[PDB]
Amino acid sequence: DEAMLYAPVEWHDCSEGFEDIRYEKSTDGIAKITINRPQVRNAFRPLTVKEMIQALADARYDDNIGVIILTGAGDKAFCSGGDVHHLNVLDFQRQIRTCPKPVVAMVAGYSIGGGHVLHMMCDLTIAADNAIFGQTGPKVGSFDGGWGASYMARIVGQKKAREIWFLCRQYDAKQALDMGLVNTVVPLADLEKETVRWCREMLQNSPMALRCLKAALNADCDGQAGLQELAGNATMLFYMTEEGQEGRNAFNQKRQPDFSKFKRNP
Amino acid sequence: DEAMLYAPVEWHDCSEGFEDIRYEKSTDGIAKITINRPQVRNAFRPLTVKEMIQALADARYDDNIGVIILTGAGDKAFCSGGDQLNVLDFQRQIRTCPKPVVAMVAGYSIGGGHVLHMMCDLTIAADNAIFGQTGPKVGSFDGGWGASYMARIVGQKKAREIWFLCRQYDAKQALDMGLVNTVVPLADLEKETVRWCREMLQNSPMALRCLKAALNADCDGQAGLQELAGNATMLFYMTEEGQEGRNAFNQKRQPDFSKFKRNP
Amino acid sequence: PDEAMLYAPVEWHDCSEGFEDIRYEKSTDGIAKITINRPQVRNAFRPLTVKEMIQALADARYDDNIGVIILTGAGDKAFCSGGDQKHLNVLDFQRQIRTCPKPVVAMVAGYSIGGGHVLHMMCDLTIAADNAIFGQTGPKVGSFDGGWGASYMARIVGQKKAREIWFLCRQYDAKQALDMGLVNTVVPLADLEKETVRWCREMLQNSPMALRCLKAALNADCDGQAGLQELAGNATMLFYMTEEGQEGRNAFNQKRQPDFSKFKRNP
Amino acid sequence: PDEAMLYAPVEWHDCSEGFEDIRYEKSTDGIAKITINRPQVRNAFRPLTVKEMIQALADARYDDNIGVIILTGAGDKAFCSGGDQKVHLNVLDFQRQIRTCPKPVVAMVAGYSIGGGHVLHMMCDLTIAADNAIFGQTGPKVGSFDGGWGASYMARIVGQKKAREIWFLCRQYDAKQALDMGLVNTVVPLADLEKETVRWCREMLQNSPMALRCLKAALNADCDGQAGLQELAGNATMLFYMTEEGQEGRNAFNQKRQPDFSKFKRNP
Amino acid sequence: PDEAMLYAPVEWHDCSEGFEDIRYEKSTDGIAKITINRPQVRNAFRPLTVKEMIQALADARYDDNIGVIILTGAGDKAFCSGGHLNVLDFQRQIRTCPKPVVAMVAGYSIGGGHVLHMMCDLTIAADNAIFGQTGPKVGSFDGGWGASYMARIVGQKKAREIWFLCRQYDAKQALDMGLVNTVVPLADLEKETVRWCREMLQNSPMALRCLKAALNADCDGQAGLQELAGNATMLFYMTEE
Amino acid sequence: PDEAMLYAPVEWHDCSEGFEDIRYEKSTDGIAKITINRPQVRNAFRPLTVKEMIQALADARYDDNIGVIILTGAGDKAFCSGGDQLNVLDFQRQIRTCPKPVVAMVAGYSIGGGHVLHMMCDLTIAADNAIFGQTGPKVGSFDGGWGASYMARIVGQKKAREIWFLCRQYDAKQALDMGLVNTVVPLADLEKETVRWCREMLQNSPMALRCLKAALNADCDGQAGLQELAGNATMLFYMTEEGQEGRNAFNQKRQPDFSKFKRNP
Ligand SMILES: [Cl-]
Ligand SMILES: [Cl-]
Ligand SMILES: [Cl-]
Ligand SMILES: [Cl-]
Ligand SMILES: [Cl-]
Repeated sequence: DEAMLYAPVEWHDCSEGFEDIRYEKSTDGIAKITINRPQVRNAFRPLTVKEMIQALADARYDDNIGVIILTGAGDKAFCSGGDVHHLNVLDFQRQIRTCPKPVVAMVAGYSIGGGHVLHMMCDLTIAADNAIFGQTGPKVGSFDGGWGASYMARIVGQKKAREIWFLCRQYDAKQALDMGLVNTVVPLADLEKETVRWCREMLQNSPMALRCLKAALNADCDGQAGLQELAGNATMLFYMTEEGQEGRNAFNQKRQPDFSKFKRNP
Repeated sequence: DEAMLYAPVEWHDCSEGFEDIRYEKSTDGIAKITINRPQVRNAFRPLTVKEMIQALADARYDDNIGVIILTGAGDKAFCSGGDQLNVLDFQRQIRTCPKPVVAMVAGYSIGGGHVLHMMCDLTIAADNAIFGQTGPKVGSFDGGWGASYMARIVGQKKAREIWFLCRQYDAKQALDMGLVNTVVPLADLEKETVRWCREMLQNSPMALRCLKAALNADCDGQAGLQELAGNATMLFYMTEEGQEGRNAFNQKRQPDFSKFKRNP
Repeated sequence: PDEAMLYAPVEWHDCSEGFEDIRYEKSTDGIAKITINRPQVRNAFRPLTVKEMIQALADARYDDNIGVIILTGAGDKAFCSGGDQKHLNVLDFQRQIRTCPKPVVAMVAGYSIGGGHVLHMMCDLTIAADNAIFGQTGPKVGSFDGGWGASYMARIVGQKKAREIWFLCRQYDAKQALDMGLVNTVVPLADLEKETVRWCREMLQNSPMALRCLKAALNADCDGQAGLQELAGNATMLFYMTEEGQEGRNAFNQKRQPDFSKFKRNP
Repeated sequence: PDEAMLYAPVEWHDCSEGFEDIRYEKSTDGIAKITINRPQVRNAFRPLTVKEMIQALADARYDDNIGVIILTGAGDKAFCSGGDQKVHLNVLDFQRQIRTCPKPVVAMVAGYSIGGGHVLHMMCDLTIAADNAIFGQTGPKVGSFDGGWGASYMARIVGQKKAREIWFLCRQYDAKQALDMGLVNTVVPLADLEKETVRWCREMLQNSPMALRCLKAALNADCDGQAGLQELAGNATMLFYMTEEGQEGRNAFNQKRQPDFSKFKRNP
Repeated sequence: PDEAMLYAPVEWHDCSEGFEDIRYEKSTDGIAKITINRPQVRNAFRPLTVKEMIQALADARYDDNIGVIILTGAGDKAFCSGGHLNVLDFQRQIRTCPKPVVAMVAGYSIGGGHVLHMMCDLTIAADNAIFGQTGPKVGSFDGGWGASYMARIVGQKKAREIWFLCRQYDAKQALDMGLVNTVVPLADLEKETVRWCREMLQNSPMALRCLKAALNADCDGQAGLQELAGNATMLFYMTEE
Repeated sequence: PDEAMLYAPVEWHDCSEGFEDIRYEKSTDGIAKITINRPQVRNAFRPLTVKEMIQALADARYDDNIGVIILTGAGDKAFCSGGDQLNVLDFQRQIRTCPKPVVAMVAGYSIGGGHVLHMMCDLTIAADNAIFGQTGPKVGSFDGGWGASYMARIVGQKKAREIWFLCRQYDAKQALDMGLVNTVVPLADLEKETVRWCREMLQNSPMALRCLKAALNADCDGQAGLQELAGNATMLFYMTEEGQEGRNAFNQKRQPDFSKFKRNP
């Protein structure tokens, strides 16, 4: 029901100690990480990355948080790229990837360079009608050949991925939507309103199912590292079953686990 | 020529012994498996899956059948999912079937029913078709082909949206994201599906099975290699060099491969 | 588990009714044994043999009292010498062994050759008698198995040995097979079933759910999305056995919207 | 966007000497153009054509003045209509050569790109299509198939549903259909085909050639398993040689001493 | 190089401040050693132990004086006998650490403790080392790197045997199946381990990280590509272009 | 395969014309031998050497009388000690996609780039004096391509990391025990045994061998492997009736008619 989904959002500030970002949590379980350097179009420097890593780790471990929003301060930029070590954004990438909660990129204005890869790493992207996308690597002597390349191809296909990287053009919201680069385009004024609705729709669903599916979708891409995530959830599920608990109920008691009492399914 | 492609279809019933499905065969080589529980929007129960497996196995082994259509009875549902895990076997069976399998979708293709249409090689959708998953809404998920293979169809952003929110999508939305192959008016659903089937029936069945195996091989690792190499082995038996081994068994001697060219 | 239990006698009960080419037996303690029974032709399989093995394996899969399957050949001279020299449904049998959620053990005496060699490789484990002989013959007789027979063989013995085995088609004795990691152990011929049964019993003492998940996980390193289907399929099954997994179905029995808000959102 | 420079006239120099089936030209600003020149048979390739295209592509690859390659067909009616029916599977070698070419390869498509000719445009990094371009496979209609990059890689472009449709039915698709499914990068009026193609080439020419080759290798690496890793790691090895730490090994030869890596930072 | 250098005494400096479950030490010549220090429970890890190992490993990663990490257990009887699920984080961290990590194994490496040694790039085993999984025996499993990556070490037949039966394997059995890199007498365990570390320390650290990433890339799909391309990007920055 | 045939003398014919760095020879019974001929520098390759090996291998590939290729070094002391102190990557691809078995015949040193070359060969026959290992990290270099990943598919991940990270040397027995080479023979019998192995493969179906080589590469090479494997499937298809119906329908004017062919399960 739209009334619930479009209800006002009550944000509580958790930004204490952060210089480059704001970090907020809603009552209903949304964490928002906001890059707060609009003076440089929300470009990240190594400190920014360190803070985002801290905030994301906090959101991950907070049982009241079910969904994370990543965004930039103001209306003009999500993140315009690189401005605690030089390439620690790779760590942040892996952390978004393996976060068992959906991460949503909320994009107004520029999502460019390293900043473009960040939105792609997020599970979903909600774009304002003023959003601008693209890579800049080859123009400025750099490249992201990791998830920035391969994973981009799993989103827009190999022809578009080569075009995006090789020419380093800019793409508006409609172009991004048509190639499947973003999930939806909404008027700028409604950007948070629609993003929050999408978040709430996910919050109504099973968090265990979401994490299993996220791991399964990563598993199509990440080889054994994906298997680690998917199997890791299987192991966790197993512990919540009787057969899984029989080991712990037994083996502590130096006796012996007895699995004979369990069905051997087809 | 359209007159051939849009010619009437002569269906013969082969439904004997089936409770949940109809199974029919056309003269020109199309097998049609129809989920027949419209009273529950064509949801499958385990018996339904067992029968579909039987019908598909039959269609696979019938040398007169070149293409299979999977569909639901009536206009309101293709399949609305599991009834409120042998469907995994049915999935693998659709996957490794050496003949093209076409999902013919009217109304709802939802949940386990949505995965079934995705598993089919092609999907022909009526303008009233509705698509989506429900797993996370009802405490379940398909993290197998229902996730990874979905991503190979619509891309990772859309796949995550479809699974994480569990919304419904109409025919046009499905077409735009590449989830279905075409959208036709409901009244023409079988007419157009049959035309697509006939177009494939005019082509080389060996070529089709090799290509199907090759396309699965981009997804299914060694299991895909088993399919692809399996066809290679079959092709090899149909060649002179491949027959020299068997003929050497007959003539009570050693095979002699020296008489064969060693190509670049 | 104590040797007295592991080496206790075995009581096979016949379930071979209607089978021409195979014997099919089940033990009280949960072992199913499928025995190719054409020792006159060194246990070569013909299409009927494959059809019967498929039936027996499907039966063992669906029997909740069965935890482990043994695949073997009648007599001491051959496990299986390949396809009958006198269509390709053995590929179906391969996929069936692969996706069987219970451990399948190849018990090999004498020849495991050609299609018969691929069969033992497909099995999760191989217990070999000291008289066992292994190898491929494809290139010698105008054929090949480039599926699991090639790729999966490489995942067992490595790419150099896999190329040697296929390209030359030599034979390898039990010790050579053991040294290259092709079989799990070598035992005297007289103790073949005794030791095989012990290995089966050791697995039977363990969690069947853990075994199926691990089997699926190990296949997943090889079988791309087909492996993900197996692994995720177990995850789905596990999920149904949890409270959160049941809430969906209970919201149906009790006629209400599901409420997942009452569940923890773990890290 | 300096359209003045992106739409400046192109100065082509002929390098076709000794070629029977193709034209081969190079521009002053670094574009090589390989043109299949058999328009009487809709630019179908025979084995000689493939051999010549392989030679021309190898030349373009080794020419440091060349940054981008255009692959196209003579005239307006066909890019390439496939293998010559009236006649070597050496087109597979050409495929692998396009794939591993460390420079962007651009398919410039007018009229028919069909069969083997359709796979060729797909192998190219980008495809610029005229509004009259026609696409599709024919394998299953004429007892053949491309189950290699023609299948798997097609799927990485248009998705698995469309890939199966394209192969199983062997229909033809017009430029707009190709664009909508992501099969080509852009559709332009026929009269502007080379003008726009050259603009795209020049935009790439303005960028770092090392970055382009690394990215091309990285994108292939999502598809080509260890063969992809060979390309990607190969560029890493090349980059390493251009660094001080990479040169210390070679210099420890020149000054006759053991290499000393202790003087280098051990980064996180 | 020369054995006198490789077998020279090792000067350890303690960096264990604030740790309850582990010792953490650094040598002058660039080796960091993380020691699980719960020998009473055969060096089993609890969640705190994992948290501390994660901290120590992050520290070693960011210390430019450190070229190689040793992971080991206190005493002679156990490397680690096994076990919220934060050990998965530790696994990824060992995996993506751009410096070689060496498991130095005395006595038991079992269960989760067995997976940890496998995750390390190399394993130096004492003649008394014992290896194996226990998952299926105690209602658990590691179907991630504990399964697939194990297969990439010992082959699919042995990996299935190890997991399905959950037996124990002695040092010689582990060596024969390629599970460990070498077996040395217990009394020489650290001496030989330190030698292996010093041999790596003599080599190019950039080469080592690129190779480690390349070897992971054969296993880890796009995550492996991220590591490998990441190094390429880093190299690119060090060039004129 | 009776030993008298397998151990019969080998009649080599020289085809080295125009080569500076290599010898290239062919036997009557279908073996091509490429020999790196710079024993003064332990058979290290320089770019010219690679160019010549590429030419010789391309020739062997296109010679229908050749079924198997031996790659080796002149003398007894070295197979190849690596790059001379990047076209070798092309030579690697070329060994990889050569539809005929390539056998590394290794005496003495196979080191660095020279160690990767033996690994790329389908099989390796090693003399009891053979020495193996990488040197990259010692001399500021690395091979992170097939030199890494494919090495792991041979000896496993633990041994691969050891070989690369430490850059030690390994003798024949160590190489055999880790599965790095296929067999170790006395130095004096190196060619005798290598030729036997070649002859054993020469007795087998060359189509089967190329399909299997492609299938084994396919476990490693993603879509590039699929290209090889499907390429053979396409070739096989052309040799069948159903495959020829397309071509026969063009050269007879008509539409192809596939209805007359069975639709197998
Ligand atoms: Cl010609
Ligand atoms: Cl604690
Ligand atoms: Cl405490
Ligand atoms: Cl392996
Ligand atoms: Cl791979």
